[PDB]
Amino acid sequence: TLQSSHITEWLFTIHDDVKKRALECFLETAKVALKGRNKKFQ
Amino acid sequence: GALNNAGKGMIETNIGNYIQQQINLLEFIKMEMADVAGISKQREG
Repeated sequence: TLQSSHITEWLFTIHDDVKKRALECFLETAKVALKGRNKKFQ
Repeated sequence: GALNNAGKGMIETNIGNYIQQQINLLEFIKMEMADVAGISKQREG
């Protein structure tokens, strides 16, 4: 079962890079909503 | 007396044996291909 999860692990390696670069990009989106007089971020 | 008897004839081709001949050959090559890469069925699981 450890080497049947390898045939699908090519699909998970590229997926976790989209989850890495969408959370980086969301982090620069949160960085610019700070200077927008939003009183949530306090 | 064949017009009152002799059963009813079947137009039967034995392609079910010919379908098994190719399927037994498709299993053989997929095994043979697995050996030449060194990636067995136990390697894929």
